[PDB]
Amino acid sequence: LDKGSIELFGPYGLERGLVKLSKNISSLSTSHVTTYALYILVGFILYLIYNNLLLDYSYLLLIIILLLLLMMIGE
Amino acid sequence: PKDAVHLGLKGAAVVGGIGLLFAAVRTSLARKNVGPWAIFTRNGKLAATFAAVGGAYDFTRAAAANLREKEDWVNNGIGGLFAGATMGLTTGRIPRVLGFAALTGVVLATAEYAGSGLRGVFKRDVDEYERKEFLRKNRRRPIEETLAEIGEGRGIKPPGYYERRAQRLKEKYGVDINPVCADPDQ
Amino acid sequence: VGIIISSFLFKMLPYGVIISNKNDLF
Amino acid sequence: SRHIELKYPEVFSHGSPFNVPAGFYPNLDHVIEHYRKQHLEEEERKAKKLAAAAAAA
Amino acid sequence: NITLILFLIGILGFVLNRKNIILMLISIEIMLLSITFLILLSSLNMDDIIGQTYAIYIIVVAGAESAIGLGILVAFYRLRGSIAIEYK
Amino acid sequence: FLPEAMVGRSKIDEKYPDSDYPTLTDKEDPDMNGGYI
Amino acid sequence: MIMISILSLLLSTSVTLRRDMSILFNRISIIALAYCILHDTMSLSFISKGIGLHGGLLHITNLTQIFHIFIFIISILILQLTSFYPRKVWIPEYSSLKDIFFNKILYYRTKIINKMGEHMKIIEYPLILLFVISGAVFLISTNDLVSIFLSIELQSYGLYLLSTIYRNSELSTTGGLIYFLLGGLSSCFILLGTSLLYVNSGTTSLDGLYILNSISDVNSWYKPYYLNFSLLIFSIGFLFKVSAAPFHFWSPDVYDAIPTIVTTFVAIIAKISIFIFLLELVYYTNSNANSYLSEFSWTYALLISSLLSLIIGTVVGLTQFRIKRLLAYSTISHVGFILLALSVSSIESTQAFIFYLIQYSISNLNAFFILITIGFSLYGYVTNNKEYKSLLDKNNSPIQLISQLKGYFYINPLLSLSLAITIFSFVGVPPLVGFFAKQMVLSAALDNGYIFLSLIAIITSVIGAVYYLNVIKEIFFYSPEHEVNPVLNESDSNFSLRILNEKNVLIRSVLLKGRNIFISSPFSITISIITNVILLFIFMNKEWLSMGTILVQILFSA
Amino acid sequence: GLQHYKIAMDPALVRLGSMISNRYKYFRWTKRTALVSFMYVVVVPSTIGYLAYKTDGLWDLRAKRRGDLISER
Amino acid sequence: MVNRILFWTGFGLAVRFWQLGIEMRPFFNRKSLWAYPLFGGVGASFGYWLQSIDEKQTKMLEERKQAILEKRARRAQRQAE
Repeated sequence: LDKGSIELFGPYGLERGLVKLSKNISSLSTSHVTTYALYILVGFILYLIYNNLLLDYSYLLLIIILLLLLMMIGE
Repeated sequence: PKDAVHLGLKGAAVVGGIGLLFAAVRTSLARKNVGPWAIFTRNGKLAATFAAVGGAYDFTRAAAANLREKEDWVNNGIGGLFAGATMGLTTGRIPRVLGFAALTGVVLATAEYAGSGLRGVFKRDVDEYERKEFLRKNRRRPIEETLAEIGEGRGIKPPGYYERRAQRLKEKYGVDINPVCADPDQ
Repeated sequence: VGIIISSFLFKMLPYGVIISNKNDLF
Repeated sequence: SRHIELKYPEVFSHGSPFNVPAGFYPNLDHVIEHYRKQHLEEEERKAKKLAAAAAAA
Repeated sequence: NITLILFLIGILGFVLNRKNIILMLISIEIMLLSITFLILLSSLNMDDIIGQTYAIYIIVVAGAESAIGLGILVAFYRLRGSIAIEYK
Repeated sequence: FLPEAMVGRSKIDEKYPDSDYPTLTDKEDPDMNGGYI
Repeated sequence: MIMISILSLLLSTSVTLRRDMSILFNRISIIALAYCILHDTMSLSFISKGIGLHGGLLHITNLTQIFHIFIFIISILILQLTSFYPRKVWIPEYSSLKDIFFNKILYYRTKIINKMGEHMKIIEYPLILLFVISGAVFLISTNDLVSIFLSIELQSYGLYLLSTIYRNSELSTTGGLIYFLLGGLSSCFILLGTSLLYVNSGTTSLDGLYILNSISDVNSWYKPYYLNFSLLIFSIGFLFKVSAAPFHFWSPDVYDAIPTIVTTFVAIIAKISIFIFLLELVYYTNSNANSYLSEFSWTYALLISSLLSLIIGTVVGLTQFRIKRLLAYSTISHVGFILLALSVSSIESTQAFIFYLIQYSISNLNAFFILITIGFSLYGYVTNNKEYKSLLDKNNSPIQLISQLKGYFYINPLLSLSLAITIFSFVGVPPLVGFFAKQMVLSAALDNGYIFLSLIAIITSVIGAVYYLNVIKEIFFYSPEHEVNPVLNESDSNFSLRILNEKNVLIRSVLLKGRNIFISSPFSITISIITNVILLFIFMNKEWLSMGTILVQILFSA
Repeated sequence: GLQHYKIAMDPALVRLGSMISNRYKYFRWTKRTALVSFMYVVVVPSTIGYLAYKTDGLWDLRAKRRGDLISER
Repeated sequence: MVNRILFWTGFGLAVRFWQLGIEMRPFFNRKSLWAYPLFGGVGASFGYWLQSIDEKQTKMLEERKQAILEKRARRAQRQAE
């Protein structure tokens, strides 16, 4: 428990996974202008999708969790 | 009563449609020529998980509501609970399913009990000055209101605790309460 | 990207322009 | 407040002075009356404050 | 309707372009052109000289942008030596 | 366009290695104590 | 005044190619911005939501004027880096009033003061900065759709030229090029946003659109759907420029690529001007009655952005080893707090939004000053780290790594404590000013039912506090990798300083070493004031907080 | 920073301290180990909590004489 | 206890202290001692200015709080009609 699961389902676990999650989002930062424009256009698309479709907000939350937790998955 | 099987496909089409373009963006950023039909070659799995997570969130969220016929925050927790449990099954690992069902399950309980402002918040439609003034100067409340809240006993022994306690014990154990006279005289 | 933007911005443009995209107006 | 008060109420004096069809411009005499009232009221309000200070001297 | 079609060409010719930065800078020039066209076509429908005035000021700033762009592009080329955008 | 040291993943990988977080199988660490004999 | 100052400075700049004039052209620009302050101070004696100026094209508000003056002070403080030499020589023999005002000190200062440094040799640098201020201030005052577009361009184009003004740096040309290209994409969204407004409404006046919007708030042929989603496209173009996620990717790269004295002004001013402009738009477009229009509010982008800016800003900052990439991700998490206060539109949240923007702009400026000063202090220090030898453009960004700060508390303790207090103020620790800013925005959001975004923000902050603490852990917990320079402190090589009097007559000759070389006073005083404002905010909060109480009362009254 | 007395540091004891210190890094989720974590973190406190809830306000000794009950509910 | 003037006098003294610490120059050097009355005097000058703007801010909120009550008091008056 103490030097065990309590740490794994807690500080050590959050430490290990959050480090990986952020290395992955850093991986998108390739500093190439065409990739960046496509990222801007994608966010432009998704904000239009969210607004005029009158999507329920739960999809947006689920989309973000799904993106964050596929960004957690490597490769 | 809502058509969960009819709803969930609509829930799948919405979320799964988003993963389609994220798949298309992956094909565009590829450094090797694979061809336009590569969208369903390798990127099909990304949209499938977007397709799977979406409708699996909706059917279960709907199917929960049809199970007891009441709309509240918790139904979205169950559907979110399943949608996360679906995310893990792609990876194939029990901790991920539970770690994922926990995360998106709690997220979609919190935003539904609290009303995430992403579609606005409840309109006051009332005097905000009065509401704050009332909640601040209602310093004394009727004894009934607290008794309904905290009950009676555990130090909440109001006037009439003993008269009613004797009756309550009698109706349950069938014993007449009569403390001993405890005195040689009187 | 082509269809989604075009569908969204087709409503943003006004009647003055979307005219002339068997009973025509004159 | 949901009421919008124009930062520029002088937009009521806009419009080309050339090639004007007769009866093209609407008669905005009521708007001028409203703006005159606001100027009179504010100036009246102001004159009733600097005189109270004279009384409180 | 040509306004959307032109605007989509310049947006993808900016984002989907894998050739060089002058074509990047060209595609901005196309997007502004389509927006100016929308403003010019509306202004004729609403009898407004303000829309043509607005159009003329988008031409003057669209040329200012393309001069600042070509100036920055030269600075970058002198040091990098290629204004070709590289994939793989 | 930007240099590899400034935006590169492998440079982050140096500063935050995946090996800094050990992951052993039950074949080598049955007791979860790092292979303690 | 700002326009007379640009034209006058440009006429003097256009008849010289002397690079020695750059320091004096920067000193005159600080004098010019001080006149602008005296003028916008005189204009402050009226109570009004807004007064249309110049044919309706421009407007003035108490909020518009307090913000121009703030931009002018911030600009004076950033302009100091190019106005005074980084280092100095100080002796007790030259330390009295008669000494400073009536004596002179002759010595070889070319190397000690970096007289011929790049920051001291760009003649046009203050001029391009004044144009960005001219564009910033005009945008706060814009009342028309056409005025907005020209003002954001005049602000943006100057930031592209400032990002590229170091023309012999391959790193600045690249940062300049990325910023110009992706900002041009940003402006094409802004132009489309304005263009759809005029096309559906027939008007370029913001005052006319707000009237159409207020009528349409009731509770069949022309439902005003265009206002909310024309404003949405218009809004995305401004979320790029404030570098709110998911339109944030450029700012870590550009800020890391351009020189640090430049990244100070480019990473601070655009936010103040753009956020103030959006504030008036958000107030005058809010449908008090719930309606079909409310379901589609353009302001939900701001909540989506604030949500994303919180997660993205703190998480991606976890594995950043570059100090400028870390400072930019810290900004993306702070603009999430700003966005959250801007999206809840209420008296309490407008007070919170106004307080947060001013305090973060002074705090982020302290962070930049300490960083710039730390890398000018390393002049009498030497290192043997291969990484610190493999860096690029070390003259334009002296400090590029967090590890370069390892053991800085043993080289200069008070400057390290100043950076600790500033960083702890970014975290939100009491009783520092940044805690109070974060608490005011949390209090407003909790009151207005945004309980979920409040929970995101608090969990987000603990994540972001991780990388703030790794910076402090680097300063305090290890030993310096930097050593005193062995020859600058050798007790055998000393330069001669000579003290003369009011009329070219020698008084005393001195022999001086490297321990007689210190930071120049304008930077140590500036860091000292902002540190102490941050430290002692709790004893000095009444006038600053009341200034925001009154501005919100004017904006929400009548 | 100061120096201490001289100690016969035992590498076996020294290395045993290292593993106890660093054991947290090698924990994994297993069929056994989740059951142990589940019993001691969830089930056991849920058992006490259930009993505390189910017997709250139930008894009071204060001055209950002969012929009266300890129970109150 | 916080006098607006005594604090800002004390504030100016601490800027000079923090300056010399950041600059790593000796505190209380004798020929430079004049900077403490000067930094301290400037701080007091600021404190006098703040005191004045504080008087002006009390009035504006005092007027506003009256203006809110009056707006609210006459609103309910028409409701009783």
